Amino acid sequence: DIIIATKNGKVRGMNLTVFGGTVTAFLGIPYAQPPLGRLRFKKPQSLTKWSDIWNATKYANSCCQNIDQSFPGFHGSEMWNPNTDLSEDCLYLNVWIPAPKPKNATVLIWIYGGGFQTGTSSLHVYDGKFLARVERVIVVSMNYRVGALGFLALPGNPEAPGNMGLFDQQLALQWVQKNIAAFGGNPKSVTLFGESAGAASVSLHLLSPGSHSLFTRAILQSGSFNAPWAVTSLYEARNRTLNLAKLTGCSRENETEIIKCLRNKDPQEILLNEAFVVPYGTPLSVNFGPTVDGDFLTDMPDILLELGQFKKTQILVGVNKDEGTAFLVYGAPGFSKDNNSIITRKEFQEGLKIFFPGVSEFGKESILFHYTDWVDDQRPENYREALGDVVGDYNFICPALEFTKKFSEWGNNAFFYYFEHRSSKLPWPEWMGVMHGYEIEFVFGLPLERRDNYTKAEEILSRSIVKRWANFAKYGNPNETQNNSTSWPVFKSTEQKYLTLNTESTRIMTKLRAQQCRFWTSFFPKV
Amino acid sequence: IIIATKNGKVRGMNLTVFGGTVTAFLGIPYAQPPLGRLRFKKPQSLTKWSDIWNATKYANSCCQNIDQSFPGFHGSEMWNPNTDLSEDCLYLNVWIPAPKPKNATVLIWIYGGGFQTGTSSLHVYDGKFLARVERVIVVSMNYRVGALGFLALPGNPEAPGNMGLFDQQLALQWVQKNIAAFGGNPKSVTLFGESAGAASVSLHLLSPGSHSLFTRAILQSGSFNAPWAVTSLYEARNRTLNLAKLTGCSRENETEIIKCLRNKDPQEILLNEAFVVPYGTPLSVNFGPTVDGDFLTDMPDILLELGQFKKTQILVGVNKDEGTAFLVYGAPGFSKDNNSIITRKEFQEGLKIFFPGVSEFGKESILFHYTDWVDDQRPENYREALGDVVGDYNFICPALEFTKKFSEWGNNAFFYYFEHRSSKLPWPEWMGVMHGYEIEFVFGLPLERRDNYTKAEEILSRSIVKRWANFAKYGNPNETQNNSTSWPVFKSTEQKYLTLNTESTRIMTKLRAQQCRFWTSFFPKV
Ligand SMILES: CC[N+](C)(CC)CCC[n+]1c(-c2ccccc2)c2cc(N)ccc2c2ccc(N)cc21
Ligand SMILES: CC[N+](C)(CC)CCC[n+]1c(-c2ccccc2)c2cc(N)ccc2c2ccc(N)cc21
Ligand SMILES: *[C@@H]1O[C@H](CO)[C@@H](O[C@@H]2O[C@H](CO)[C@@H](O)[C@H](O)[C@H]2NC(C)=O)[C@H](O)[C@H]1NC(C)=O
Ligand SMILES: *[C@@H]1O[C@H](CO)[C@@H](O[C@@H]2O[C@H](CO)[C@@H](O)[C@H](O)[C@H]2NC(C)=O)[C@H](O)[C@H]1NC(C)=O
Ligand SMILES: *[C@@H]1O[C@H](CO)[C@@H](O[C@@H]2O[C@H](CO)[C@@H](O)[C@H](O)[C@H]2NC(C)=O)[C@H](O)[C@H]1NC(C)=O
Ligand SMILES: *[C@@H]1O[C@H](CO)[C@@H](O[C@@H]2O[C@H](CO)[C@@H](O)[C@H](O)[C@H]2NC(C)=O)[C@H](O)[C@H]1NC(C)=O
Ligand SMILES: *[C@@H]1O[C@H](CO)[C@@H](O)[C@H](O)[C@H]1NC(C)=O
Ligand SMILES: *[C@@H]1O[C@H](CO)[C@@H](O)[C@H](O)[C@H]1NC(C)=O
Ligand SMILES: *[C@@H]1O[C@H](CO)[C@@H](O)[C@H](O)[C@H]1NC(C)=O
Ligand SMILES: *[C@@H]1O[C@H](CO)[C@@H](O)[C@H](O)[C@H]1NC(C)=O
Ligand SMILES: *[C@@H]1O[C@H](CO)[C@@H](O)[C@H](O)[C@H]1NC(C)=O
Ligand SMILES: *[C@@H]1O[C@H](CO)[C@@H](O)[C@H](O)[C@H]1NC(C)=O
Ligand SMILES: *[C@@H]1O[C@H](CO)[C@@H](O)[C@H](O)[C@H]1NC(C)=O
Ligand SMILES: *[C@@H]1O[C@H](CO)[C@@H](O)[C@H](O)[C@H]1NC(C)=O
Ligand SMILES: [Cl-]
Ligand SMILES: [Cl-]
Ligand SMILES: [Cl-]
Ligand SMILES: [Cl-]
Repeated sequence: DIIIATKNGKVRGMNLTVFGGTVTAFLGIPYAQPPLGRLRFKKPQSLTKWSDIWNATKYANSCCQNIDQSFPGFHGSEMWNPNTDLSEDCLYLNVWIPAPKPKNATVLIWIYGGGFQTGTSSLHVYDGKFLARVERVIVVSMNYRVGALGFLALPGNPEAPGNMGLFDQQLALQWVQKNIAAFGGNPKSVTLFGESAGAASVSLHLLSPGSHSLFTRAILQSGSFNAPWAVTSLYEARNRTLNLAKLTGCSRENETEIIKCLRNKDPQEILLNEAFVVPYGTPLSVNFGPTVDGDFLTDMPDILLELGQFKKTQILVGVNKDEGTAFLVYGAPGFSKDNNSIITRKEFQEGLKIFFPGVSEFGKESILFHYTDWVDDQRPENYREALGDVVGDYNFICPALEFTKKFSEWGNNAFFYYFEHRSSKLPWPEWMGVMHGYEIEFVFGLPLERRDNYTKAEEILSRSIVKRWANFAKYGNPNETQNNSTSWPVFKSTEQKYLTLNTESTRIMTKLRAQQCRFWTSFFPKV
Repeated sequence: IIIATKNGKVRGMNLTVFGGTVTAFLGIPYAQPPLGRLRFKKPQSLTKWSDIWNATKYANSCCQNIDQSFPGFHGSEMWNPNTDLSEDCLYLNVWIPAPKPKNATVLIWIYGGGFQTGTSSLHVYDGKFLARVERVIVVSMNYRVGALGFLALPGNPEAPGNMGLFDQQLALQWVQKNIAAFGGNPKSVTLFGESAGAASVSLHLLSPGSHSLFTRAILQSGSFNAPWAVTSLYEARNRTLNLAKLTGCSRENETEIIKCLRNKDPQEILLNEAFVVPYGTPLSVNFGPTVDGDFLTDMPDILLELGQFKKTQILVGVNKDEGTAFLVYGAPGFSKDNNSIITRKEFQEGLKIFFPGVSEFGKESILFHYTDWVDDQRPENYREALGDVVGDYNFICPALEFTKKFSEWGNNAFFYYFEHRSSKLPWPEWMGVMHGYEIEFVFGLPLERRDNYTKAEEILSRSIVKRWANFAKYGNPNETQNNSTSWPVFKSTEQKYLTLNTESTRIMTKLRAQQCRFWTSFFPKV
């Protein structure tokens, strides 16, 4: 029968017959205790033992979220929505093993995104039944406490220290370091890879000293800690704890007695509050995310990066072509799913204070002027393409580019990619192009299947990036093959080579958006 | 050779040039000397003279302050007057081809000097070559400049402002009533100036009074929409009162203020014009054009947009290093004897000297816009940046913006781009094609081979002479030859212009569109 003896107990999975083969999927193994009762809003502890054999054979609890229903019934909005009922006992992990059980297969651990408030491992696209078989590697998947339950930070106080959600991952990565050799995995060749908050969490694990021995390499897909939304300042994050307690009716006597009120009230009672906690919110506001807790993160991430106090390893970071367009349909004026969404001049201007509330009028006019240099004016699609690039470069494109530039300075091979392919089955309209988060379908090898109505060009592309994603994990270079493939050069600060991922042609280019990103580096900080 | 004018007879020289000869009349009076009572007032028309004027010598130059920054340097004193200074300076010079032509087209030169210096008597302004090779008539002028030519008390005819501009207008009116007897068509007259005549010719397109004195215009590195061209009537009246207390003359009425100012000797007025502006720029026009109500109905930018101007052909153009001539006159780190490599800080200090009143946030905006280098290693790059932020904002962008709005009313605008640096340029090489050195090639000085001008500088000067003259005659700059690029018109959409260099002249599109887009659409906010 199919059972593996953990250093922790016994768990069994299933047979998933894939592509005409088989994989071993142990899905929903706990790596910590149910964080309710006497232990929530705090870091997780190591789980003791179970005597009954654990049936780790169905998607465990998605951790509680504020479920997005701004457009009910639509696929693309309900696609990222958790596939499992919500609660606080949510600290499980999925792991798919290629069958037959391998010898020292390279391990990959996916960190889901969602802006440190949403997201869950149980989603259909975060799944590695493909990656496990096509390249014969082990794929691990985790669920961490998201929102105010894993990122409520009272600095120094153990009862709510901060970045507990990031500590869930550190414990989840510790489980794989303890007992994945029983599954057949190589605890020495372990690659992190995430997206939009996982890529941000992947980068934060390059900083945390407690994780310097728990993985080998990193892959950052449209995310990094130097993004303006990744880490919030300490005495602004500690504040949004006090206003939360002020919100739930808790008057202060000291700073410790208050936490016990935070615990008594209901789970969804407090997630109702993750929207009012920040008054000047914006569609890219992280109301409760990572911060400087002194234990997980010694200082602000930009300081440790500049001083070079991070894990010296090889990374694979890249962005998509139209990251910013996903955030315009959630509040920006004149932007809808069922339009073509043309805008005039100042709906871009007022489309700036929605994303830049605390910026001077000179700052917004500087943003407007720099993104107004038209190649063709009377082109009506100008201002909507401009606003998408404004949100895209400020939040994901440049933060990933300059991170690699600074990471490359310390002498480790880094590779950058630019995803320009729009999937045919993307349910959102065409004006949003290659949208944020819709490249992971290719990363997990979904087009590799013929029954999802994916065209042949996309599956050749999916098999291409799955091969290099896997090759980088085992070897350190995301090479395709030799004697028929386009070489992926290393990114370094002087030439800044990056690889394009599309169906037309995988090209080598230099200095991605160097003219645009210079604004957000050399001028906008001075505004 | 002797002739007769409408107010007497002049007696002119003869100039043996190019083997041929050309007749000159240097120092003809076109206005009564504005001395004593008549100073600060518009020029009064001249009277008959019983004598017969001998126009055989360059007349005196108007009272001005000498550029003594570099004593002994030919480059700084090339623009200093060669005649003795006096207020009796409203004279004009005419050059006429031999034999006397039938109806030769006339070209009137307006000298520059920031409305503070300059004269017709400079060697760079010698028209004896233009009249010989093209058989055209070139007429030079002398107009009052400085306080004695542009003192502005708006409304009061004792000092109404723009008298220097009226000195020009009276000199044009002299041409259309005398040049027919000289051998030229009065109704085919072309105006060409440089950097203050270019701004003056640009102003003659706006004044209804001068609509009848010329046919077409030629602007060289200057326009009325330049930021230094026209002073607002507010501050222009401060500079008048600032000049009063500097000369101990602050009194009740402006009748009494001009009385003492009219009684004080000229250099007591001249030596104090550097203090009328508290925030003095190397391009600070102490006393220039004003919105007086007589020459300019209102501010010039509103007349260009509304459309009450003389509709005709123009020929505008600038050079690629217009701004570097002003960097050695106050900008720190820049100097004439040194490769003027500056740091980033010396670039910011230079910005404060040329942009005193604008924001700090605005100074960082013009900084960041001009640091997208083609090559980051280039140490020269910060030096070249300051040279163009003051070249575009002052000369390049206003000139391009002038023809764009001028041509939009159905007129034929022709834009050039003088790229060649003269081999005889007495200033160092880091300044490139400097502001005001197109004039040597416009007047045809390199054609006399007794000077150290390369052959590549003659055929350039010889070219520029024909096109300038043909534009005066036929309305467009043709050059009669098969192998020479036909200069197309400048319009708002495609924006074609012709560069002028020694190797060959090619045409380009939308000169410095990226840089001026910052000065057109972003700088007026900061
Ligand atoms: C589009 C869904 N996603 C999970 C795809 C992988 C990416 C997360 C995007 N994403 C979403 C978001 C948008 C729509 C639906 C669900 C979540 C979001 C939603 C709210 N209220 C507040 C902040 C964010 C947010 C903040 C930072 C980053 N970096 C990404 C973010
Ligand atoms: C002398 C050379 N020039 C007449 C070219 C033919 C150009 C005049 C440049 N030029 C000069 C200047 C600079 C150095 C030496 C002499 C004059 C100048 C000097 C002072 N104090 C104040 C204003 C200006 C000025 C103002 C506006 C414009 N548009 C040009 C100007
Ligand atoms: C699979 O690979 C792992 C690691 O790649 C091997 O384990 C050890 O790897 C280290 C590298 O740091 C070597 O120094 C050791 O010599 C390796 N072990 C041995 C016994 O040689 C491992 O051997 C491979 N095979 C299995 C079954 O794990
Ligand atoms: C990509 O390049 C790596 C080298 O960086 C190749 O790695 C070698 O792979 C073979 C087995 O395929 C190993 O025996 C070698 O030890 C590897 N070399 C190393 C680790 O330096 C890799 O094969 C390349 N990818 C492909 C598809 O050929
Ligand atoms: C006309 O305006 C000028 C400036 O606009 C006045 O002169 C000076 O302005 C500077 C501006 O920084 C001040 O620092 C000085 O204090 C001003 N001068 C004096 C004497 O206070 C000028 O005063 C104005 N004209 C009149 C007649 O007052
Ligand atoms: C061409 O260059 C020569 C020097 O190489 C100049 O010669 C000088 O000319 C001046 C007249 O301006 C005389 O006073 C000097 O005595 C000459 N020097 C020598 C060494 O002969 C010549 O003048 C230049 N050409 C022109 C037209 O000025
Ligand atoms: C599961 O798959 C394995 C490998 O293909 C096979 O040997 C086994 O018979 C299958 N069924 C069970 C119940 O293990
Ligand atoms: C703290 O939160 C309160 C809530 O309104 C408010 O004073 C402000 O947003 C924060 N103050 C500081 C100093 O961060
Ligand atoms: C797009 O549809 C929205 C729906 O409310 C509307 O507000 C907007 O004006 C439309 N844009 C157009 C028609 O360009
Ligand atoms: C010189 O001027 C005289 C008039 O005095 C004229 O007759 C003659 O043609 C001119 N040119 C010469 C002599 O070459
Ligand atoms: C005026 O100059 C002319 C030039 O030949 C000559 O008659 C004489 O030098 C002057 N005439 C008188 C009357 O002084
Ligand atoms: C100006 O003031 C003086 C002061 O004595 C006076 O005599 C003169 O008549 C006044 N002029 C006018 C025009 O008001
Ligand atoms: C250039 O000359 C000026 C003249 O004072 C000087 O201040 C400046 O430092 C010089 N530049 C260099 C690099 O020496
Ligand atoms: C330039 O214009 C005139 C008048 O229209 C014409 O006679 C002459 O041939 C033209 N020159 C060229 C080169 O076309
Ligand atoms: Cl008035
Ligand atoms: Cl001015
Ligand atoms: Cl008064
Ligand atoms: Cl010849």
